[PDB]
Amino acid sequence: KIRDRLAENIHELWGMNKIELGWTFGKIRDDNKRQHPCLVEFSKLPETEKNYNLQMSTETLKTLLALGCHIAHVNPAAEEDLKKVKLPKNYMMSNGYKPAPLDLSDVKLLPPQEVLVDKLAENAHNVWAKDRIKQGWTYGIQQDLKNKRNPRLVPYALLDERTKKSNRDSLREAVRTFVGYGYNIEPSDQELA
Repeated sequence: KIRDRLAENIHELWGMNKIELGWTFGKIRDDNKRQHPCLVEFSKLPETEKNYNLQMSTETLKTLLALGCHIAHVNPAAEEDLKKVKLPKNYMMSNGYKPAPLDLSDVKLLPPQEVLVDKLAENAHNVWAKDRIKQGWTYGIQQDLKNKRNPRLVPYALLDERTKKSNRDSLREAVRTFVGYGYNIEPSDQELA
């Protein structure tokens, strides 16, 4: 069920951000007027976008579970206290689609949960790097399409600040979304190998 929630919420994070970038809504995709046909509600989303969001949430949940974290819905009452951010009129599109992000400004994460966010960012970086290497990409300062050179193909301790920061903030928002629905994100107790 939370897999059916975060996949919506990330799409919500996909919505208003495209409003901040200046994209408009239209039936035909066009980058000149910045019209994207996927700026609709999750029920009206196509099967490809819905499956992509579900697979992203599934991979995030599997990455969290592979660390031994115990996910349980111990306190559902916080879901009763969970609300959504009421965006102003400039976030309204031509079809009336207003994205509804969760009100997670009062949701705080533990420093162990921040360590979990950092580990999730490291795992996402490793997955992306392995996918690029499997496509024939190598390390290179100058990026060109013919030679397949990627400057970000580096150990995570030496990456760019903003490149790590954006993914860290996205996964922190995902963990806040997980906490706000009443799911406990405590890790495994067995860590003394």
